[PDB]
Amino acid sequence: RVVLIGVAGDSGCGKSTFLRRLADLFGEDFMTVICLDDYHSLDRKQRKEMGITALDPRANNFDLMYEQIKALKNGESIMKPIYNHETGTIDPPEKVDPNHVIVIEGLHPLYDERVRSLIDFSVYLDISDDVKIAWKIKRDMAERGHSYEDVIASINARRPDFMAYIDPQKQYADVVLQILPSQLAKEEKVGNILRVRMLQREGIPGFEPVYLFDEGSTITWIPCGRKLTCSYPGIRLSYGPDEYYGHPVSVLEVDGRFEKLDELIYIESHLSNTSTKHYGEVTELLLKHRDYPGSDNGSGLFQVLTGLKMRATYERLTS
Amino acid sequence: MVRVAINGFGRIGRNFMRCWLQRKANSKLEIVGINDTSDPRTNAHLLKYDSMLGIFQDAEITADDDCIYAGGHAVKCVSDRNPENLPWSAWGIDLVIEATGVFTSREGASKHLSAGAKKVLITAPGKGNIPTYVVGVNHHTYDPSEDIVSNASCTTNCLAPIVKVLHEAFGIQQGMMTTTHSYTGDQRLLDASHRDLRRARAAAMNIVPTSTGAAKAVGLVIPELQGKLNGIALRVPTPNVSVVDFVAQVEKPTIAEQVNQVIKEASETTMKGIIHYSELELVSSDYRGHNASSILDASLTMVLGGNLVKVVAWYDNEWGYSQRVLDLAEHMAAHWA
Amino acid sequence: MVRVAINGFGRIGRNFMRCWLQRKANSKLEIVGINDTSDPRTNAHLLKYDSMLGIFQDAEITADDDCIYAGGHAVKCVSDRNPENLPWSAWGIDLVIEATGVFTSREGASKHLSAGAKKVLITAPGKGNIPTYVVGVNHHTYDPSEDIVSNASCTTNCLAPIVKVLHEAFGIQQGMMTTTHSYTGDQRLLDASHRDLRRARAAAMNIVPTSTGAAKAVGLVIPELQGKLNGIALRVPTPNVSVVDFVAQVEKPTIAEQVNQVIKEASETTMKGIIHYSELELVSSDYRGHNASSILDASLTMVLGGNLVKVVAWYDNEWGYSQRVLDLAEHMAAHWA
Amino acid sequence: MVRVAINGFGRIGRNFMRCWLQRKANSKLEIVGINDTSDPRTNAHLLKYDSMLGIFQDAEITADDDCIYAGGHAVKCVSDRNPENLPWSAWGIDLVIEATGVFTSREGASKHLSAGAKKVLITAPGKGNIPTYVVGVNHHTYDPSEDIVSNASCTTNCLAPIVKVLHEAFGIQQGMMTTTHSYTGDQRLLDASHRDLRRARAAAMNIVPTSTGAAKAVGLVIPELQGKLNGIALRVPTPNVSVVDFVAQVEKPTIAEQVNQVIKEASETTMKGIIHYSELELVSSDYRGHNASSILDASLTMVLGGNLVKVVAWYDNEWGYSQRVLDLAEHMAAHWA
Amino acid sequence: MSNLEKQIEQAREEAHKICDTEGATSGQCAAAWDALEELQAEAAHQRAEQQDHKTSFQQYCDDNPDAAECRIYDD
Ligand SMILES: NC(=O)c1ccc[n+]([C@@H]2O[C@H](COP(=O)([O-])OP(=O)(O)OC[C@H]3O[C@@H](n4cnc5c(N)ncnc54)[C@H](O)[C@@H]3O)[C@@H](O)[C@H]2O)c1
Ligand SMILES: NC(=O)c1ccc[n+]([C@@H]2O[C@H](COP(=O)([O-])OP(=O)(O)OC[C@H]3O[C@@H](n4cnc5c(N)ncnc54)[C@H](O)[C@@H]3O)[C@@H](O)[C@H]2O)c1
Ligand SMILES: NC(=O)c1ccc[n+]([C@@H]2O[C@H](COP(=O)([O-])OP(=O)(O)OC[C@H]3O[C@@H](n4cnc5c(N)ncnc54)[C@H](O)[C@@H]3O)[C@@H](O)[C@H]2O)c1
Repeated sequence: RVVLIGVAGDSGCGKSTFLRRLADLFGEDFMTVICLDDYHSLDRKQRKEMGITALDPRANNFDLMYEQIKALKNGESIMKPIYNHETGTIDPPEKVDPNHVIVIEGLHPLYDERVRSLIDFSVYLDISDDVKIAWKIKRDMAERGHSYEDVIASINARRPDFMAYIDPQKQYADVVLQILPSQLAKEEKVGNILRVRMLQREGIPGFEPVYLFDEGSTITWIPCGRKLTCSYPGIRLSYGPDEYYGHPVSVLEVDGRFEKLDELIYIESHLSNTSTKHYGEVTELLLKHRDYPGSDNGSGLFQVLTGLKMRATYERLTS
Repeated sequence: MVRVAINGFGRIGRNFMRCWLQRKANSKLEIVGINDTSDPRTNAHLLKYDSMLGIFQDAEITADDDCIYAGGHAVKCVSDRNPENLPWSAWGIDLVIEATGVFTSREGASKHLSAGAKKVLITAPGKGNIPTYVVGVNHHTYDPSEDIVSNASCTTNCLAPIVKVLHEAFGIQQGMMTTTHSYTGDQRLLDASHRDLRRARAAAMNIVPTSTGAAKAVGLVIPELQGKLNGIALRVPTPNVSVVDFVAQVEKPTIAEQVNQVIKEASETTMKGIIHYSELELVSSDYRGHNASSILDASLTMVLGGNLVKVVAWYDNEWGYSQRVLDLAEHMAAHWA
Repeated sequence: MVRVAINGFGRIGRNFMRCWLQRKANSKLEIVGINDTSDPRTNAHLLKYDSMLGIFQDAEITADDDCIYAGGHAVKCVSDRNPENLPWSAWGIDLVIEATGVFTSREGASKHLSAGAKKVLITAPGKGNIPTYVVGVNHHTYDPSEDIVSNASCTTNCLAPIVKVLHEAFGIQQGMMTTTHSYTGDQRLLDASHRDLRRARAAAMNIVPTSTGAAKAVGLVIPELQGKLNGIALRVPTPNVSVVDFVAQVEKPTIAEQVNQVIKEASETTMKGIIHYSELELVSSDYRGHNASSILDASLTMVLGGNLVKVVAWYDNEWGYSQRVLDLAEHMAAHWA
Repeated sequence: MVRVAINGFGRIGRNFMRCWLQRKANSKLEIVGINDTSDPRTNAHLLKYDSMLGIFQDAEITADDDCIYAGGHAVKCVSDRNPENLPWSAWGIDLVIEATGVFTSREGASKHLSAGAKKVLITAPGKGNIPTYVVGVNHHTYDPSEDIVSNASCTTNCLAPIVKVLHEAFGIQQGMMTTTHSYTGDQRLLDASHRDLRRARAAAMNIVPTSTGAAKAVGLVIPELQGKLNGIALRVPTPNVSVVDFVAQVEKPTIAEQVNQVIKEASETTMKGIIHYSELELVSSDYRGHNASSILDASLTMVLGGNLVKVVAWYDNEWGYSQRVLDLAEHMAAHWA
Repeated sequence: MSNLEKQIEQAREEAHKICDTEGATSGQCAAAWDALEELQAEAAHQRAEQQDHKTSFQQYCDDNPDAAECRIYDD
C-alpha cells in the first residue's frame, strides 16, 4: 500500500524539526521526503522577468506533480525534477522509488484539489508574525550578516499575496498548529516561550481528537500544585471546542516552558486518545533528542502528538 | 573505644585493615587482633603490597614474629584454625570480624562467643536464621543484644539499596538479577578437584556460571519481597570489580528517564554514600576503589512496556564491601550495649 | 555447483573457510574467491594456524602470491578496499559473503551486485530494510529474487530460536536479554582512540558494557514481537565463547521444569542441529567448536511467579555463527533461481 | 619557558601529559599542542580515566571541540594525519614530541621541522643515523644543534644503565638479553591480519616471541659495545609492566654479591633516579608507576664460572619511559640553543 | 560562501532600488523581496550545514571505516 502525508508551511522544505521528529518516530527507511520547491515552473531569472514570487499558482507545474503523485500509488519509481537552489535553475530529474510512507511538503501541498482528494492526512503549520520576527532576528544575528530591520519591511511585503495564496489551504487541512507569543511571560525577548495551539478537526474517521479531560467543553488547566513544584512561569494548558471557518474543531493549547521531567510526564498522563501502545511514549519521544529546538516548550509536544496521530492513521490504513 | 579483631586475614581482612588505616581518626574502633593461617611475617608483606590496590603509601608496615607495626600502631597476631583456643578474653575483644568463609553457621560463629568474645560480625550470608543487616537499608533496626550479626554477600550488599529505592518509589511484583561477578578465591586456578563442579574449572579462562541465593537475601533484609527475588551469577576473568544486572517487574508504570531521576535524587537525599550516580560512559576498571556500594550506570537503564525495568550497577566486591563492613562495625560501636 | 566468494578474510571468513573444508562433500558451494587487506602469503598462515581452533589437520594449506592451495583445491585471492574494482564477473561469482563489517548498508553491499556479483549474503545486522534470515526460524520464507540477504548478529542468531520456541509454546508479552559476550576485534587492546567510548577501553582488563539493537532483530525475524525485545551486552575478557541471559514475561503460567521439557523436545523434533540441550554442569570453554547455535543450560532455568522465565544459552559466536552462515548459503544454493 | 607539542596522543602521549601534570612547577616546558586521530572530546576522557593508572585526581579535566582544559590550564588540540598541514609556526612550537610510531625515519620526522617546528624528540628507535640519547647514560653528550633527537625503545632505556654500570666496573666481552615484555598496542587482539606473523596472533592468549634490534641500540648509546649485544623479546599477557633478563659475559671475574654491591652503590651515587635497587621479593604489579627506569631485582642475580653474569630488571614501559622522555625534554630545554 | 555572499548584498541593493522606485506595494518588488528571502534561506541552509561540520570521525570513517578507530561490531 501507499500512504500519504501532507505538511504545509514556509519553514523551508526539509528545514523544520517536525520532519526530524517524524524521522525519529518512523525512520527514513520507512519514509521518504519530497520537497515541493522542485516543481517550480521557471527560475528566479524568470521570476524577476515575470515579476512574480515563488508562491504563484502559475509558478508550478501542478499537473506533472499530480501525475507523479498518482503514479506513486501504483508502485512505480517516480522521476522527479530538482530545483537547483543556489542557481535558481532546474536539475534534470532523479529517479526515486516509493516507500511505505510518502510525505509531501511545501508551500502548495494542498492547493490542488485532486491531490487534496489524494492526501491521506494533512498538516498545516502556522506561525505568527511576531515569532517570525524573533526567528529572523536569530537568523541574521547568529549569521551576523547585518541585514536586519528592513527584513521587517520584507515581512509585510511578503504578507498580502501569502494570505491569498497559502492561508486558504488551512480551511482544508486536518491539523493546524499556531504558534503565538506567550501571554504568560512578559519580561523576556519576544521569542523565548511560545503559546502554541493545535487546532485539530473532527469529522474524517480514524483521526480522533486528543481531549483534555472532556470532549467538548473548554477547560484551562494549570498542573501546578500538590504534586508539582512549578518554576517560573510554569505551564498553563487549555482546551476548547470551537468552530473554525465553520468546521468542527477542538483546540488543544499549551503555554509555558518545560523545565524538567516530572512536569512533562504528569501532563502526558492526563491527555486522552493520544494513541500510544506504550506508557509515557510521548515523553520518551520528547527526550530522545534534548538538543532539538523547541523541545522545552509545547511545540515539541504538539509536533510529536501530530506525528503520533500519523502513526494512528498509518495503522488504520495498513490494518 | 572498642577493641576489635579480625578472623581470617584474606581479601576482606586486608581490605578491612586498609580501610581502617584510611579512616583512623573518626573511628571508635581499634584493631587489636588478627589471625590467619600464615605467619606474621608474610601477611604484613601482603598487606603492604597488594597487587590490586597497589603499594600502600600513607603509613609504614613492618612486622616481627609476634606483632605487626602498622604506622607505629601495634597490632597483635596469632595463628590457629581452632576458634576455641584463641586468646579473646586475654586480649579484651568486644567485636570479632568473621571473614574466613568457614564459620557461616550460628554454631560455628558462636565458638568465638564461647571462647571469650562479646560480639561477632560475620561477612558472609550465614546459614540459619542469623540476623542480617545492610548499611543503607536496615542498619538501624538491629537490636544491640544481637551479638551474632551478619552482613550479606557483596552482591546483595550492592543490589538491596537499588531494590529498596525501586520498591518504595514504584512497588515491585517480581524481580530477577544476573550479576557478572569477578572471580573470587574459591575457584581453582587450573582445572582442579573441587566440591562444586562449575567452580572446579579454570578461572582465568572461563565464564563459569553459578547459582546463588544471595538474591534471596534481599528478601531477608526487605521482608515484604521474600520469595520474589532470585538470580544467578556469572564469574568472568576480571580480578577486581563486578557489575550486576537487575530486572524488576514493577506495577506502577513509568519510563526509563524517571527511574534514573528517582535514583539520582535518592543518591542525594537518603542513599548518600551508598549509591553513587554516574552519567559517564565508564568501564569496569574505573571503579577500582570507589567508595559507594553501588554505582548506577545511567545510560543502560531501560523500561519495556511500562512495567518492566532493567538497571545495571557497578560495584567493587573487595573495597566497597569492606567499606560497608567497617561502616556497620562503627555503627554497632556507636550503639554499644 | 555454486561459485561463491568471501569479502574480508577475518574471523568469520577464516571460520567459514574452515567449515567448508570440513563440510566439503555435501556442498553445492565451491569457494573460489577471497579478498583481504593482507597479501596471500599471510592469510594462508592465519588459516592454518588459528590460535583458537588449533592447527588445522585434515588438509594441507599452502600459498603463493596469487592463489591459495587448500588440500590441493585451488582458490583465487586478491586485495582491494574498493568493492567496485573487483573481478567478480571475471570469476563467475553467484554469491559473495560480505564479512568485513563495513558494508552494512544496502548501498554499500549493492556495490558488489553492481560490480558483477549475483547475490550477496552479509553477515551483519544491516542498516536499512535488508531482508534478514536466521537458520532454524525463518530460513524458508526468503524469496529467491532477494539477492541481498542478511544474517543477523551472533547474539540474535543464538537468541531467536529460544524465543521462537517460547513464543509458540507459551506466548510472550515482553522480554529482556543480557548477553555476556566474548570480546570481539572491534575493541582496542590498550586504551586507544575509538569512535565509541566504551569500546575505547582495554579489552583484556575490563567488563565493558555496550548497548545493542541485536535483541530487536528478533522482532524482525519474528514479526509479532517487534518493539517488545530489548537488551544490552557485556564484553568480558574471554576470547571465544559467550553466554546470553534471557528474561521473558510469558502469559501462560508454568514452572521451571516444563520449559526445560519443551525446549528438550524441541531440540529433538524441530530445532535439531540448531538447539542442543545439556543437563551437564559444563563451563564456557567446553563449547569451543560446538555445532549448535544455542546450547541451553538446563540447571539455571528459573520461573518466578509463574509468568516470568529466565533461560541462559551458551553459544560460540565464532564457530556456530559461521555454521549458520554456511547453512544459509547452502540453503540458498538449494533454492537458486 | 619552552612551548612543546605532542604528536599522537596514545599511551606514551597520555603518560607524558600525566607526568607533566604531576611535574608542573619545576618545568620549563608548557604543553600547548596535541594532535590525535580522535576528536578532542574523546581523548580528554581517555586522559582522565586511564584503565591502567586509575582515575586522575589532582586536576580537573574537561574539553570542548577546540581546546582541552586540564586543571584550568588550556591546551590546543587538532586532528590531522598529514604532518605538513599542521599549525606549528602558528602556535610557536619549539619542540614536538613524536609519539605515533609512524615517523621513525629522518625524512618522516623532518616533516615537522619543515612545517614550522624547531626541534623534534621522537620516542622510538628511529631508522637511519638519528642521534639517540638515554637519560642516565649519555644525556649530556648531545649537541644542541641536533634538532632531531631520538629516545630509544623502553627496553633499551631500561637495559642501557645496567650495561653502563657493568661495563665500567667489570668490562663486557659479549652480552645477551631476553626481555619478557608486556603486550603493546601493535598486536592484534584476536587473530587478525598483520604485517608480521608473530604479532598477528592473539595477545591475551599467547606468549608471542619477537625479534628486536633494541638490544643493539645499547651499542649506539655505548659506542664500544656495538655489534656485541643482541637479544629477543617475549610478549606475555600482562598489560603494563615488564622484566628484562640480561646475560653478560664479563672478563674481570667476580661473584653474585659483588655485582649487587656495585649496582647498589651506583644507585646511590650516579644512577640516582635512574636505577632503583630492591632487596624485596616483589612481583610485577608492584612496579606500576615506579619512577625509576630500572629496578634491579636483587635475589635473582647470579654468576657462573666467575665470568658470566645474569641480572634481571623490572621496568615499566609505559610510565618510566614517559618519565625519561620528559626528563630528556627538560634537559634539552635547559640547554636550549 | 563567496558567490551567494555577494549575491545577497546585490539583491539587497535591488531591494532598496526597485521597491523605492517602481512601486512600493505591487508584485514586482514583492517578487524582489521574495527572491532576497530565498537567498537568505539558502544562506540559512548553508549555515546549518556548516554548523554540522564534523571534525574527524565522519571523515576518516566516511572514507576508511574498517580502521581500528571506528570498527563497530554492533553485536
Ligand atoms: N572475595 C570477595 O570479594 C568477597 C566479597 C564479599 C564477601 N566475601 C566473603 O568473604 C569471605 C572471605 O573472602 P576472602 O576473599 O578474604 O577469602 P580468602 O580465601 O581469599 O581469604 C580467607 C583467609 O582466611 C584464612 N582462613 C580460612 N579458614 C581459616 C580458619 N579456620 N582459621 C584461620 N584462618 C582461616 C584463609 O587461609 C585466608 O587467609 C568469604 O565468606 C567470602 O564469600 C568475599
Ligand atoms: N567477531 C565475531 O565473533 C562475530 C560474530 C558474529 C558476527 N560478526 C560480524 O562479522 C564481521 C567481521 O567479523 P570479524 O571478527 O571477522 O572482523 P575482523 O575485523 O576480525 O576481520 C575483518 C577482516 O576484513 C578486513 N576488511 C575490512 N574492511 C575491508 C575492506 N573494505 N576490504 C577488504 N577487507 C576488508 C579486515 O582488515 C579483516 O581482515 C563484523 O560485521 C562482525 O560484527 C562477528
Ligand atoms: N607501548 C609502550 O609501552 C611503548 C614503550 C616505549 C615506546 N613506545 C613507542 O611509542 C610509540 C607509540 O606508542 P603508543 O602505545 O602510544 O601507541 P598507540 O598506537 O597506542 O597510540 C598512538 C596514537 O597515535 C595515533 N596516531 C598514529 N599515527 C598518527 C598520525 N599519523 N597522526 C596522528 N596521530 C597518529 C594513533 O591513532 C594513537 O592515537 C611507538 O613508537 C611505540 O613503539 C611504546
